[PDB]
Amino acid sequence: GAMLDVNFFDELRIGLATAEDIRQWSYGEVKKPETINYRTLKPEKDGLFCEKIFGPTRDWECYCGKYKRVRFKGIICERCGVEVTRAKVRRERMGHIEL
Amino acid sequence: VQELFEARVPRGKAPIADVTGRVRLEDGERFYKITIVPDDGGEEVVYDK
Amino acid sequence: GSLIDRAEFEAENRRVVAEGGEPAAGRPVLMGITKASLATDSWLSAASF
Amino acid sequence: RQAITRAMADQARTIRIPVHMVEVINKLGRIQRELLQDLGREPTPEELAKEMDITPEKVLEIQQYAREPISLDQTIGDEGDSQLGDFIEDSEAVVAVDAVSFTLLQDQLQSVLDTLSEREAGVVRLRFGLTDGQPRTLDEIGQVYGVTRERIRQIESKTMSKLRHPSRSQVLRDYL
Amino acid sequence: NSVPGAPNRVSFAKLREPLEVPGLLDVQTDSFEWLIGSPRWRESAAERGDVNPVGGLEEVLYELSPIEDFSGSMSLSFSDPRFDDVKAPVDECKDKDMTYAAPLFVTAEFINNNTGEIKSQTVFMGDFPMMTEKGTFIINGTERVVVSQLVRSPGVYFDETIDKSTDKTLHSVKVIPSRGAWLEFDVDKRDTVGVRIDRKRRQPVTVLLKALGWTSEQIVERFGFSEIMRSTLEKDNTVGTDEALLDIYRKLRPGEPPTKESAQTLLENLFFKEKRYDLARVGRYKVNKKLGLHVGEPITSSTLTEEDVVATIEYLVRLHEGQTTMTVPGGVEVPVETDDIDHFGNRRLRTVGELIQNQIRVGMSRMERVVRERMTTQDVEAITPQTLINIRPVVAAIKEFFGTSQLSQFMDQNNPLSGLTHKRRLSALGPGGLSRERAGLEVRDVHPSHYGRMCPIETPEGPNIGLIGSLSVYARVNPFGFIETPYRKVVDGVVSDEIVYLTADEEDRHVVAQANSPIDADGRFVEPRVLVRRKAGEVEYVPSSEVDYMDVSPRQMVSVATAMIPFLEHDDANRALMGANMQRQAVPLVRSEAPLVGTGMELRAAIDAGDVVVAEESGVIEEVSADYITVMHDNGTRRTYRMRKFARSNHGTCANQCPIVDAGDRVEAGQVIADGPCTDDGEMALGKNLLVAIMPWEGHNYEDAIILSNRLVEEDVLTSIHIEEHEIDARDTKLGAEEITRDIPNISDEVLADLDERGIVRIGAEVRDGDILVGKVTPKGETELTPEERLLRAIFGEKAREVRDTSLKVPHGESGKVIGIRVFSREDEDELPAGVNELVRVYVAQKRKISDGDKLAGRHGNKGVIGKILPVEDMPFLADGTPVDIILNTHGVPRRMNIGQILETHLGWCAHSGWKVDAAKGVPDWAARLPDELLEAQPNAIVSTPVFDGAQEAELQGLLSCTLPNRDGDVLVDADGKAMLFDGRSGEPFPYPVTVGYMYIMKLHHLVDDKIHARSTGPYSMITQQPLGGKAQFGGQRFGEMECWAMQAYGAAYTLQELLTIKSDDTVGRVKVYEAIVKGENIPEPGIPESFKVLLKELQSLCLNVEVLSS
Amino acid sequence: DRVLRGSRLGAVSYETDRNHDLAPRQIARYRTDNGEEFEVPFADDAEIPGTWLC
Amino acid sequence: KRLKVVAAFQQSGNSPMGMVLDAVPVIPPELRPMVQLDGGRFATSDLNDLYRRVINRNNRLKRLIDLGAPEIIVNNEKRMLQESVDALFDNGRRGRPVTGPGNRPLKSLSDLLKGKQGRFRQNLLGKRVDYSGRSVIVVGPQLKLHQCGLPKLMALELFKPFVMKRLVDLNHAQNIKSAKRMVERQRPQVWDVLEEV
Ligand SMILES: C/C(=C\[C@H](C)CCCCC(=O)O)[C@@H]1O[C@@H]2C=C[C@@H]1OC(=O)\C=C/C=C\C=C\[C@H]1O[C@@H]3C[C@H]1O[C@@H](/C=C/C[C@H]1O[C@H](C[C@H](O)[C@H]1C)[C@@H](O)[C@@H](O)/C=C/CC/C=C/C2)[C@@H]3C
Ligand SMILES: [Zn+2]
Repeated sequence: GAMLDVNFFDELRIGLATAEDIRQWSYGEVKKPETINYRTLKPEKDGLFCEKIFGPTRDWECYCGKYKRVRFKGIICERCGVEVTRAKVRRERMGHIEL
Repeated sequence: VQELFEARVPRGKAPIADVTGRVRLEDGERFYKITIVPDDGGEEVVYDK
Repeated sequence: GSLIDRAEFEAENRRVVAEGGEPAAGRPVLMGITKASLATDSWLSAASF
Repeated sequence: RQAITRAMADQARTIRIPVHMVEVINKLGRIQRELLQDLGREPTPEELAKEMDITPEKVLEIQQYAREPISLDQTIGDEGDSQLGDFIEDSEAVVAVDAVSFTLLQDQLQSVLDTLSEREAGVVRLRFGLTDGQPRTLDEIGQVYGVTRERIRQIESKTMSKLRHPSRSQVLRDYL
Repeated sequence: NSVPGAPNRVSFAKLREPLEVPGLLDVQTDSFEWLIGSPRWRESAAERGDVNPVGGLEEVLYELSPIEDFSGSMSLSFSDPRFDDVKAPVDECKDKDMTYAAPLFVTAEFINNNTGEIKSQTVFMGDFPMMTEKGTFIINGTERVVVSQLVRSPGVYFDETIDKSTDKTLHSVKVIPSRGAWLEFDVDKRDTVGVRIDRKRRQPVTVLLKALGWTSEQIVERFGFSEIMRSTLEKDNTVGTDEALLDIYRKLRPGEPPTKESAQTLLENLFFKEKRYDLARVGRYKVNKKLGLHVGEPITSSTLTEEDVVATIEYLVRLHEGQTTMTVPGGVEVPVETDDIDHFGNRRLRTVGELIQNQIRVGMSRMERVVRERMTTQDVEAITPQTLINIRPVVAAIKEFFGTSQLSQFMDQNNPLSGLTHKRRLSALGPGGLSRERAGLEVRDVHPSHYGRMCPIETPEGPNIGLIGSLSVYARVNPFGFIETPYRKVVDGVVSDEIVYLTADEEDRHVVAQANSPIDADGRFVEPRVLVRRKAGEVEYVPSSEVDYMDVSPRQMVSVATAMIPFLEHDDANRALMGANMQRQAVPLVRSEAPLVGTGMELRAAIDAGDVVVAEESGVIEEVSADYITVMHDNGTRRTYRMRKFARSNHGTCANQCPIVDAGDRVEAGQVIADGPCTDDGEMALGKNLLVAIMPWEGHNYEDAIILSNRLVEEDVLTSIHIEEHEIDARDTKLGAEEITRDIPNISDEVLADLDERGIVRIGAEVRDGDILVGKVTPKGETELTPEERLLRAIFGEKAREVRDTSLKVPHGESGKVIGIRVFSREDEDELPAGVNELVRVYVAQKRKISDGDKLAGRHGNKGVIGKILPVEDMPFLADGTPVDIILNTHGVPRRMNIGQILETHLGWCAHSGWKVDAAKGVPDWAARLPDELLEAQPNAIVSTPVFDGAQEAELQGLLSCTLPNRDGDVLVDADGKAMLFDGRSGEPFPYPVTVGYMYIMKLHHLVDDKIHARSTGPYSMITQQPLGGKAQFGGQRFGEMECWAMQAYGAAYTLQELLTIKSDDTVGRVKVYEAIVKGENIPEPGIPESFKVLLKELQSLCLNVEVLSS
Repeated sequence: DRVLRGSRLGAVSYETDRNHDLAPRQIARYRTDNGEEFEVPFADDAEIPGTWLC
Repeated sequence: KRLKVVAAFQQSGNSPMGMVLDAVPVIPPELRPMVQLDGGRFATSDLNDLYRRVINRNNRLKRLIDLGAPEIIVNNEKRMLQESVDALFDNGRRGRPVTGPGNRPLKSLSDLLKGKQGRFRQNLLGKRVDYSGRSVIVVGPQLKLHQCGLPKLMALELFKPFVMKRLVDLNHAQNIKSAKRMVERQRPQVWDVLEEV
């Protein structure tokens, strides 16, 4: 049903989620047990905090700084790979592990 | 009050009658015994413990 | 052995006296309040309790 | 023993440190502990820098890198009912009085810029990038105005001389 | 008496006492001096048990040594603990935040067995913290106090239950050790004695007996009479010792294949090999006294024995037999009865010495495992004890015991009474003790073996009631950890003066008389029938030939702070509890006047709390000032005592110490030489003496409210000084280093006037909430600007100013002067933590008056906030023009059973005006048993009614009848104790006489300025987006579940939608609400909460498909 | 010995959220081995890589 | 008792294959943040250790399978991964709970919901609110029944944006910024505005 939550709801269906739903929710597969670079304090690539998977930390900024304002929005940096948008999508995007 | 709203079986569980009629009282060894004679063709209900 | 509401069960007797008639026999039960609130119709109010 | 030590140095810490820095951290700890046992006094950073033949600022950098993080799910108070994560102020949020002050500042700046003419306000907004994100340069405004950049620059200088008047400054002074 | 600088405080005490009060910090001090092994403890133990002088460290080092390898070819042993001098004195440690300590030294000895070499080295064991003069520890500059703990002692605890199905008695036993395994010999619904070992239930007694190697013949011989034992020996269904051993091994082990050498060693490892089962000397004494095994043998071989196990089974089966006494062969007879777990013969007191010894032992075990590890991997003929020992687990165990453990508490000090009763405190809960949910209803009760060992009145009244109490006055701790109490022994009806300290079991063996029994001034009793206490706490009368013990004094059964309540014997117990709790929360005022009517326990409880400068050695005063006194001793030497002018206590109260001797006087050894925080001429003084009337006045003193005159605000009667500190630290960062400076960006020159050149404030600048204390600036880094900011900076010409300002602003609702600036640095080589460059502390101090809302209380639990401070002239005055000061309420007295306040009021008026009993024709009949020099007293005289032996009611009537006039011929108070007040507001007299007198009230630490709070919009939480909590941050109040239930029950729904969406979680709703309020528009319609969105994401992350549907 | 003031490692700006114009952009269609299709919108002047991590 | 769950799986459009798990999902990082404090000190959120244990053991199992190992090592590694995922979903359910430093059991995913400290009874039903206050009470016997007293030092903080708008409207301040600074300095006209608001 709804996914942008316009406060017009009539049901709330729970259900037992399959692997085909799990790998449909997720944006990128996490594959390394790293969180943050120890020296520059940036989120690591392919870690549990990766900006390609979960979105950017800075508002309308990619990882390599090639696109840094609102005129480049909704695109993906062809070098770094972070979709340039607001930084509040790190609260809503999920990842997954392939066992 | 808490045992009433939770509908547990109580501590001092007093049995009640199940039919009209007279009783067969017994003062047993350390615990009594009560049997109720029905006014119809039924078996007399026994309350032992 | 499944506890269902008096309204929902009696409406299901209305649906089953037609299309081949037999009644599901039921006897009324009295359940405590933790047992009653958990078997509600909403899984959100029950899980929050 | 090599596989055990390498794998422990890789996957011991929540923030991953490369193995050479973990080696110098372990050496620093063993050196400080042995000098404490043989000395009876916990040594100085310059003593440890003397013993490991490095600089004291490198010793302080290593002892700052060696600190492992804390967990947000510990009991802060006397009785255990309060996590640490319930008492950390989120400084990256919105202060919610400066946002509405920013909105009123935009409206006040609109009124002040609209008290001038059309060419001046248009050149100023294109110069400082108000209607759009990117500020147009002097060549861009001379292109969009059908002139040279020198006339644009003279207009810019005259308008900046105009806007420092107290009649156009007494309302905007309290906004900084 | 018998204190050389005492004020003459005349007492109403009728009966002499033999024993003076012992030193109140003796429990703390003597336990620590036991742990160290100090020579004072050495000579005391030589006086009282000279067989074995053993310290705590010596006992731990001797239970550790020797330490060998598995082969037994090399051994490392320990010897001779020995301390050094302390590294820094007390005040320097409190200044520079160092911990008061001293190093440990140990003579270690490594012995090789084959060739044979001993190696003696002096291993530095660690830095050991040392106790101060007053029984407090200093950790990191703070001051700490270790609280004692109550636990149940090891031994055997036989006890019975009913089964409520067959209604037969099912006895049991729990052989609970210290650091071991358990074992229980129950009796089931049948008669098969179950031997559940380590909580693995089955296997009747023949399993353990033939497992021990006992044959059926010997089982028949020792257990022949018992029908239960012969029924189990027929229902054993197992013959053979190995047949029992395989069952024991397969049930206790399971998951390991049995063999005939493992079961041979498993049982001998569990209960006899002392490396895994060591019930202590307490447990050995308890078991050998319970069963009667050995009597005169000294306590050694701290593990069990098969003799003790079969004695336990024999005692259990004779207890179920219903016998009276049993003699096990080989020992003296003993009575056969069940045991209690709340009797004070079974609850020992783990004090501070045993508490530190436990942590040292648990550090030494982890050191021992490392030492015995590296005694093999290191090469032989190459090791040394300096290379063997790693002292890091011992020093970490000590550090983790003192810092951050719930029995090592931060010492509170708002008055010396609260310091003194923060020590001497018994708590039943802690590490190794029961929690508050495991706390049953039975453990909170007052067992009748608490008489004189623990106070029944003084306890907290929250959820922790009964679990925390305090020691009594004369009580003393046993060597084993029990609690001893004195008793005067009476021989043949002749009360002697020998004093015998008795624990609970011996207190049960004899009978014990009453304190205020009528002795005939010879040792003989007046009446033949005396009240007495029997064995089980029964209270009977008795012929006086049977009485063999007598109490030392009344007030023996009561604590320190409860013995400071006058007329305790008239109050209730709950209001006395509230009075004893609220007596210690008093604040120190500026004047601190001594109370008129008190008990005798102010002088001793003040000079024993250590917060009064006491002259160590006698002599004459050379020089006094407000800082230092130099006495001149009898032989040449002098001695400076430094005062403490305005030190900050541990809770923000003042700690003044003014001197009370002049420059010519002669002091003796022990004389009080300077007052403390809450003292006046040596004794305690927690408040002021205030005139009070007991009428209800116009609803302002309604339902426990108190009104006051304006004279207390004017003359500074009630005024405390509070001192707070603020702390900031300039440290390094990633982008650079923060600096403390005057140049703060985007700031005016108006706030930069009070700041001096190095950035911090001057001394004496009166500050308000929001002013700059320390001017600190951070390197901001690189940020992009908004175009409005860019063109505004272009318009005014001002630069970027690339460093961000983060100063130390004084928080909301605080003011006062600035006392002192203690600023550390790195360049001046101070011990700063790693990464810090400059530490600085600023001390702000305010002088709070009294105010409506502040909490006041008397000494009988009559609390109440200040309702309204009246002016002086609209306050009901007497017939002399004297206005009253406070006005209490009538309706709170008779329904709370605390008329001790009315008796204290009457006797206070008598003590203020002063009396003269006219014995012109003989001493009158009321005062025939009064002492001399109480027939007359001067005005403003002090008196002292002790706790349970004081001023009688008839003597109060007689004193109140003859009450000599003020200045004119004017007896303002008649014989009832009442006066005819005039209404200060209307003008007419009140038509009925009203009780007046001089009460004593104290100002508690519940002031308004620490409670009033508000919030418009402050900070927010991190994970969820709710506002924060508490007055320390800005924070908002909690609108919990029950208030949501009330808002639902009103039918008011829109307010619930408000408070649950657009004030807490609507992240885009809050700023729209603020903008709509400021611009003046209607409030917008709310949206969904972020906490619900977080709930949805967690449910999606638990592999649960949650799809929200439109239709 | 300070105040608990946290900050996530990242800055929050606020500019004009306008959707009426953006930069022009292409869409590349990437394909894995197991019959999957993916769309990644790159910009117009962008060297589209021949492989991609999907 | 069996027909309950069998008819539950039969009636709906559900499949029983989702009780085993072939792909674990990851919660977003802003609900388990790594926030740095003032002064470089960092704070994890206690789920990163469980996630890192699962990631470590999964990578090691993949390497063991591709390397070619005897059955003992691979079976022990698979039971290790199974125990790690079970500890992630509910720590302390089966066997010993996974403890971190200081012998404290880690806060798993189910512990964000269970008991009193969960989302339900702590943050969903009752929240901290704004525009609030707290103080001690006294008896006010001159008031009428519908009235209450209020300290002005507290009502000045409750009614701050109302009084900000009102004293901007009466030309006592040029804009909202100087009005807020005027409230913070508590100038002697803000009470005369406070009575009206
Ligand atoms: C609940 C508790 C202690 C409470 C925090 C304080 C006492 C509660 C009783 C009461 O409500 O009055 C238990 O205390 C210990 C074992 C575990 C428990 O601690 C707990 O589980 C809770 C905390 C354990 C260690 C805390 C260390 C730090 O917490 C803060 C700083 C450090 O120490 C604490 C200092 C407490 C001193 C208190 O002292 C009391 C008055 C005030 O409540 C406090 C000033 C005085 O009445 C004093 O006489 C009472 C002392 C308690 C007796 C010893 C009990 C054993 C302060 C609160
Ligand atoms: Zn990039």
